[PDB]
Amino acid sequence: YKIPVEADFLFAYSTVPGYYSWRSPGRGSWFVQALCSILEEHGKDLEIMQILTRVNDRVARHFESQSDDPHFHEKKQIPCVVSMLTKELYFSQ
Amino acid sequence: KIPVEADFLFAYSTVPGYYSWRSPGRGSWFVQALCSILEEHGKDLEIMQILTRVNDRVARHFESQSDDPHFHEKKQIPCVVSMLTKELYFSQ
Amino acid sequence: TYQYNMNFEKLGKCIIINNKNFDKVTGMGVRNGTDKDAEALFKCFRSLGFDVIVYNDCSCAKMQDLLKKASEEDHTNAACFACILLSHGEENVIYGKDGVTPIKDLTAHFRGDRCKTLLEKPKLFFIQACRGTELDDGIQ
Amino acid sequence: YQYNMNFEKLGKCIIINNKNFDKVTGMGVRNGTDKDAEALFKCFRSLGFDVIVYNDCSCAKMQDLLKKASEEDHTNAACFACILLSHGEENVIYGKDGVTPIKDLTAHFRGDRCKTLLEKPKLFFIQACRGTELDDGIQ
Amino acid sequence: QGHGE
Amino acid sequence: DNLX
Amino acid sequence: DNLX
Repeated sequence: YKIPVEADFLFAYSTVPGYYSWRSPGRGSWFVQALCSILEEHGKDLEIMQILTRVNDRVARHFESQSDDPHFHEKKQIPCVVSMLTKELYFSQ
Repeated sequence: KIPVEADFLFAYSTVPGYYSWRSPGRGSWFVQALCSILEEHGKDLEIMQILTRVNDRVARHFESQSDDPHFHEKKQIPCVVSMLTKELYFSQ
Repeated sequence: TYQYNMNFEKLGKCIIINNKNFDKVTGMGVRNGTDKDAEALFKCFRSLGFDVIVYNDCSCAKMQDLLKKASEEDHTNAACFACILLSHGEENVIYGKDGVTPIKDLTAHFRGDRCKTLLEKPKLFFIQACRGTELDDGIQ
Repeated sequence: YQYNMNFEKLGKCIIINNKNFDKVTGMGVRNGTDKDAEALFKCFRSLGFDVIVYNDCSCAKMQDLLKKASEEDHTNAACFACILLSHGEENVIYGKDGVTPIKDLTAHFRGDRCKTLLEKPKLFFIQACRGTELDDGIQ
Repeated sequence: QGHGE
Repeated sequence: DNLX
Repeated sequence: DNLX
């Protein structure tokens, strides 16, 4: 008849553990770009995991870093979702 | 190009730093729950739905027992980490 | 059922911490582009129906304090809680202008036993920050 | 918006069931684990996974097992699955002979280290401790 | 697949 | 119960 | 692009 003190948390990280996170001085961080984009189209009709999953794919397939320095050139990124949620989350009705 | 770390999914039995319970007679809570859910929806629910229902089952239908007051009536919540880029269904 | 009960007076609070400038001492640079993220996030979340609040160039203690008080506010009338952290970071840590602080200590303020008014309610944290120095060269 | 599951094989499933550990590790017998294993062997089987179980594996064994699997040809597989049942701590699992970083076990399946699983879900289910903290619940 | 509130 |  |  109790609930875990750690339950119902969800962490949507821009990148996986141990890696850098990319951000465009001009367009903003990739993850945020992605997130907003998706949220604008489906924020009110898709479940949170569906939304974030599509954000992962978007970040992963739509971005590649550009840099004069070849060490930081053509590198990729993949967000990381941590769910402790115990239900489906919808931002509507 | 694909992120070398993309499309991975880690379904842990407990959150980082915490303990993970296991009944010596019925098996661990996480596996008990994961099985009872997969056995009924494994073929009709997306992986995240499955694992979210498992989270709720490990969080509500379980509570530790031990003659030690320090380990009596403890709780547990699994932890899902998705780097997937699509919905996953075990069928079709 | 299987869906978080979303029938409350309000959807909830959305706290945005836009960290763009850092004391020279931290060795961290200006996060150009963060204002755009913060702007797009604020609009987005306001759009969902969240009560958006944006703080800027937050000191470590300010971030800790800001969140603690939020966990003490009355959440009874909200369906959930959301916080977005935009800043520098290393594994398990996020930078304040001040320096470095554990993400766990930031979020712990809202654990079941510490923020009862959000108990059984979803607590989301979107985090734009680094978690180390590895790079993904990708494949194919 | 959906992982393509149209392959002749759903995929391989490695279930590692560590019950007994070396007296040196200090860890005790994980009773009921065999119940979990068998229970999992059926679920994942029913799902369509060609599952195989390994008992009381050494850390090396667990490494070789996952290494080799990754080096297998998953061209006709939809995905891959791996279940680890054992003693564990933050970021690591126990082998009957010690502890090994979970990263090493899983890294083997990165896109640049297993082409045949590129763009295909790689699933890891891990039942084990991650520390020594307890959750006292509320209300 | 079908997912619906 | 036991701990893992 | 920069790093965060």
